[PDB]
Amino acid sequence: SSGLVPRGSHMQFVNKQFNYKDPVNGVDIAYIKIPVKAFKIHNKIWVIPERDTFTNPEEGDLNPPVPVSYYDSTYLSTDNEKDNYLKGVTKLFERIYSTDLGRMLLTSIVRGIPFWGGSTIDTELKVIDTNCINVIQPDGSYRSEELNLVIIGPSADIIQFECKSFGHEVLNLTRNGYGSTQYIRFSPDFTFGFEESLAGKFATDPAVTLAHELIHAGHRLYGIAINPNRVFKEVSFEELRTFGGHDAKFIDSLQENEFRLYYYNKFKDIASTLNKAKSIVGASLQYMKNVFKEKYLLSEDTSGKFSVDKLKFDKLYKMLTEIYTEDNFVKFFKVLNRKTYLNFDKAVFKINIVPKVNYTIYDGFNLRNTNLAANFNGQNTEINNMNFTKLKN
Ligand SMILES: N=C(N)NCCC[C@H](N)C(=O)NO
Ligand SMILES: [Zn+2]
Repeated sequence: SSGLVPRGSHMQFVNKQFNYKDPVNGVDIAYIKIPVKAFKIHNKIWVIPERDTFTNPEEGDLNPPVPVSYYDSTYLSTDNEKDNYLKGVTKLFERIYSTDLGRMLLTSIVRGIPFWGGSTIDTELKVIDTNCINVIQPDGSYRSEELNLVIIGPSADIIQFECKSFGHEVLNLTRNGYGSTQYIRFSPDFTFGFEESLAGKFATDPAVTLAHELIHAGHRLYGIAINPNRVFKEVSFEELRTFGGHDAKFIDSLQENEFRLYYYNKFKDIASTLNKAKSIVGASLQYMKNVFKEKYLLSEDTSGKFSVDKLKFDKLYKMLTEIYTEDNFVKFFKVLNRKTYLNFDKAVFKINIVPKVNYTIYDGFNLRNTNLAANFNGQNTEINNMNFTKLKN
C-alpha cells in the first residue's frame, strides 16, 4: 500500500521496513548525537527525520530573517509527518536502486569511507572525529560509529537543499582526496515547478533531486570537489559538472586535465601515507590499510607496497565526475526535467509520494496502464492536479 516491494519478498537497498514508532533498539533504530532518534537504512547511511537545527550554530532556529525561498516552522513536527518523511526517503533510495546507474552510484558512496588522516604524527593512522556520530546503545552507553552519509530535514528555508560537511583546521577534506561525512538537507514532501512545451506546467521528480545531492556526496567523499571560487558570472563548475549534459561541456577540456592531474597527485600523497605508516590508534594497521586500498582502487606489490594505477584512477575519476550526473538519471528514469541547470524555478508544491496510488518505484508519478502513463501526464500539475498543491510563486 506504500508499494516498497514491487518485486520479490524484501527491499534491496534499505534494510528494514521501518515505522517511526518502532522501539529504539541500539543497532538500526537509536538516539544519536553529532539528542535525536535516527534510522539506519544501510551500512554507512542514516536518516534523521528532523528539521536541521544541528549542523550549524547560527541556524538553531526555524525563523525567517528572500529570493527563491519558502518557510513554515511547523513542517516535520508531528510523528505522522516524521513517519511519512522516513517512508518517503526509503522509497526514493529504492527507486534510485532500481536503475543500473543508481546501483553503481550507491555502491561507490558506501565504499567511499572518509580517510583516517587524523594523527599529528606522520606514521600513525587515526580517525577524524567529525566523520562519526554517537549512538546510544541498548544498555544506555554511547559508542562512536563511523558513517559516510546522513539524510536530514531542511533548516529554516525548507527548499535550500544541499550537501555539506564539517571542516578541519588545517586540511581541506573535500579537495585533498580524503573525504568527510556528508550531510544532505532534503525533503521528499516538496518539489519544484518548471515550464515546458510539448506552454506546460510540470513538477520535478524528487528521485532526480535526491540523486543530484547524492552526486555531490560522491565528489566530496573521494575528496575531488572543485574549488567553489571557480564560477560563471552565479553558477559554480561543481554544479555544472553535477548536472552534466551539454552544460558540463563548457568546462574546457584543458581545465579538466589540470583538475584530474591535481587529484591524481593527491591520491599519490595518500598511497605513500599508507606506505609510511607504522602504527594505528583506536583492528590491525594492515586491515585498515586494505579498507583504503579497496576505496581508492590502489595496486599492491610483493613488498605489499601500494601505488596508484593510472587506468584505475581514470576509471573511478570518470565514473564519479562524468557518468554519475543528473542528466543521466533523467535518461534512466524516463521522466521530464529541466534541460539546463540555468533554469529558473517558478513554483513550490506540497506532495505525498508514500501511497502507491500516488507514486511508484518503477514509474514515479507517470503510472503505467493509466492516462498518467502518456506525455508525462503524472508530472503535469494541472492534469494530475490531485497530486500537487501550490504554496509559493
Ligand atoms: N530549486 C532547487 N532544486 N533547490 C535545491 C538545490 C539548490 C542548489 N542550487 C543546489 O543545486 N544544490 O545542490
Ligand atoms: Zn547542486
